[PDB]
Amino acid sequence: IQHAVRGNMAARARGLGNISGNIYARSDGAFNLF
Amino acid sequence: IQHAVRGNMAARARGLGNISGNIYARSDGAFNLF
Amino acid sequence: RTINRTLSRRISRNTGSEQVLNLRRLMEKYLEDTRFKDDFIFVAVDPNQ
Amino acid sequence: YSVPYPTLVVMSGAKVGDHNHFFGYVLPLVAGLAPLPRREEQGPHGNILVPRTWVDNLNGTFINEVMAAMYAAIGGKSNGTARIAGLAVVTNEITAESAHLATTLLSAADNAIQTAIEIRLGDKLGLPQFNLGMMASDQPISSVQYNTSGMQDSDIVGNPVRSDITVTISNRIRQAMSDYDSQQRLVATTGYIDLTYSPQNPTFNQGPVLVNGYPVPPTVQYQPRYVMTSAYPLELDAFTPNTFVLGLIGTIATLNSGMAWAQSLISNAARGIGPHNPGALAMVLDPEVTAPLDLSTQTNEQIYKFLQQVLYPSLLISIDVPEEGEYSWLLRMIPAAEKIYTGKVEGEVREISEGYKALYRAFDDVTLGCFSKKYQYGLPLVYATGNRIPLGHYNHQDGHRHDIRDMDDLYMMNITNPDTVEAWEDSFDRTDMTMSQRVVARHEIIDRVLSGSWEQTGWAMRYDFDPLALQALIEAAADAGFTIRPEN
Amino acid sequence: VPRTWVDNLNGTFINEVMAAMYAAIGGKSNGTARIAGLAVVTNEITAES
Amino acid sequence: NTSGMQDSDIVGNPVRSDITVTISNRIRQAMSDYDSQQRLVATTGYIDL
Repeated sequence: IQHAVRGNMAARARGLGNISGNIYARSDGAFNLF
Repeated sequence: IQHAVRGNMAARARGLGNISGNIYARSDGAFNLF
Repeated sequence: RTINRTLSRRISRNTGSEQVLNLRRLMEKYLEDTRFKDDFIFVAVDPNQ
Repeated sequence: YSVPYPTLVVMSGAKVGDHNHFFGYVLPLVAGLAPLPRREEQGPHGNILVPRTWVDNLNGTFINEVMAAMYAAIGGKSNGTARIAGLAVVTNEITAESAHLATTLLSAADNAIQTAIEIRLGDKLGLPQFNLGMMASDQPISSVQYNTSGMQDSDIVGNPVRSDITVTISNRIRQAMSDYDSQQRLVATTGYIDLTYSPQNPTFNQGPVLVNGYPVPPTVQYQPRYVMTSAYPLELDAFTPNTFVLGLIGTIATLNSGMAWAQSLISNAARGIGPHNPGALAMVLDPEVTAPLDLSTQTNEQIYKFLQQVLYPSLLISIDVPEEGEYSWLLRMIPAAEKIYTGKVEGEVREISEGYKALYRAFDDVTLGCFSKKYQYGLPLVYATGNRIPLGHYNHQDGHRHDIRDMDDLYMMNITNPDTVEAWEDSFDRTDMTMSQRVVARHEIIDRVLSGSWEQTGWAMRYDFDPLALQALIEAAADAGFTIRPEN
Repeated sequence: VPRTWVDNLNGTFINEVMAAMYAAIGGKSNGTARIAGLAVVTNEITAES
Repeated sequence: NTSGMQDSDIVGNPVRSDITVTISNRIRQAMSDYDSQQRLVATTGYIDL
C-alpha cells in the first residue's frame, strides 16, 4: 500500500470548548369569569 | 465582560419536524438442480 | 354509523329533505287535469326497505 | 337590571337525586348602538389611548346581575342551582324574517348546555363520551383544499373567517354484499400560514442550527407558522373537547404528509404580483433587489428550491382563542392549562393545577390511556405568546367582505415600505413592551393602511403547542389502533 | 382511481328495482316488467320545480 | 373619505362630503364601570383653492 506534512495534529484535540453553566452566580378575565 | 437584536428566538425551538409512520394505513433452477 | 344515536343532541342542524315525495307530488299534480290520469304508476324505492 | 346591553338567556335543567341543576346561555344584542370610545391608560412615558370593543364591558358586575335574573326565573335559591354555560355577542340586526339565524342560535345553546351537563354529571348519569375505540371497524380518511380567491368561510353570525387551508376528516364505508361505496363526514378545520422573523447568530461561537439533525444554509432567517382559525362539526350532532382532539390529530397528520403545507405558498405564487406573493422574500435574500419578484413562470421544483434558501424546514402549530363566540366555552380549556403549578405549599410534591389536569385527561381519554405511558406527567403542553389580536372585517375590491386577519407580514412586505415592516415585527416580538403598547402600535398601522374604513368586532389571544407533546400524542394515537389515509 | 355516481349502479341495484316493480303491479302472474331507461338527477328538487 | 357613495339630503340627492366631523358625549357608569357615548351633531364639507 502506497500513501511529510507540516503542522501539529495533537494540538487540535486538546482544545477546551465549553464549561458547565452552574459555576456562574444566578441573577437575584373572560376565561375565569364563570 | 463586554458583549439589541431583532427577532423571536423561542419560535425556532417550537417547530414540529416529523411524526411517527405508524399512524398511516398500510397498503393492502441450476442452483436447486442437485 | 350509529354515532348520533349514541352521542345524541336534542336539536340538530341537519334534517335532510324528501325529494321523492316532492317530485312525485309535482308529477301527479300535473297529470290530474289531463286525460292520462290512469296511464302511469309511480313506484318509490328507498334504502330503508 | 344593571347591564350595558339588552340580553336574552336560554336555560335548561337536569335533576340528580332530589336536586335540580340549571345551566344558561347568554346572548347580548348590540346592533344599532354606538361603538365604545377609547380609554386613557398609564404608560412608562405618559398616557396612551387604547381601543375597546363590545366584550370589554362584560365584567363581574354583569355576571352577578345575570345570575340574579336567572335565580328569580326559577323560583329561588331553594329551587335549584344555576351556572353560566356560554356567551356570544350578536352584532347583526334581528327582524321578523330571521328564522334561520334563530334556529342556528338555539342549536348552539342546546349543544353547549348538554355538554356542560355531561362533563359535570356523566358518571352519576351514565353518559358516555367520544374516544378512538369507536373508529375500530372502519377506515378514516382525510382531504385538503387550498383556495384563496373569492368568498371566505363564515361564522354563526355571518362574518368572514380566513380559510386559506381547509382539512376534512371522514369515514369510509363499503356495503358487504351489494358493494356500494359511501363516506361520512365528521369534522372540519380552517387556517393559514404566517412567518416569524428569527435570525440565527453564528458569531456567538455557538454550534450550527440543526433541524431534524441537519444543518441549514446560512441565509435562512424566517420560521413558518400555522394558525388555526376555526373548527366545527359536519354531520356529527355533538361537539365536545374529545371531538376537538380528533380534529387536531387529523390536521397534524395531514399537514405533514410530504411537506403538504408548502403547497399553500406554491399555489399563492401562481397569481403573480399581489398581497400574498412569496416573491417578496427576494428582497430579504439580496439587499440590492428593491422590487418583489414574479414567479408565475417557474416550475414547482424551482419555486421549492427558491423557498429552501430562506425558510426553516419545520412548522409551528398555533391557535387563536376568541374571548367570546360560539365555541369559546369549549376552547377556553387551552389557556387554563398554561399554568402547570399552583404555588400551594406541598408536603413533598408540588400541587398541580386543575386546567392542566383537564387537558391532560382529555388527551389520555381519547387515546385509551396510551398518552400517559408516552408522556411524563407535569411536562409543558401549551405556551403563551402574549399577543392580543383584533377581529373584524373590511370591504374588498372584489365586492366581498374579508377578514381583517388578512394583514400579516407578507402583506406588509408586498404593500408598504420597510419601516412599517420593522414596526409590525417589533410589536409582535419585543419583550419589553406591555400588552396595551402592542395593541396601540398594531391598531395605528392598520388604520393608516386601510384609511380608517373597517369595523372591529372582538378580541382573540394566540397560543402555541409543545412539539414534544404533539409527537407523543401522534404516537399514542397510533398505539391505540388508529390509522389515517390522506387522499388528496 | 376516481369514481362518480354511476359506478354504484350494478346488478344488485337492477335486481332490487325489478322486485319493487313486480310488487307494484301485483305479481309475476299479472304481467311482465322491463327497464326502459335510466338518468341521474344531480340538482335539488323543491316545491317550486 | 372620497371614494364611493356620498351623503344624501332629505329628498335623496347627493351631497359632497370629503370631510365629516362628529361631536359626541362620553359617559361612564359610576359603580358598574360601563362605557358608552352619545352622538349629537354632524357636519360635512370639502377643501377648495
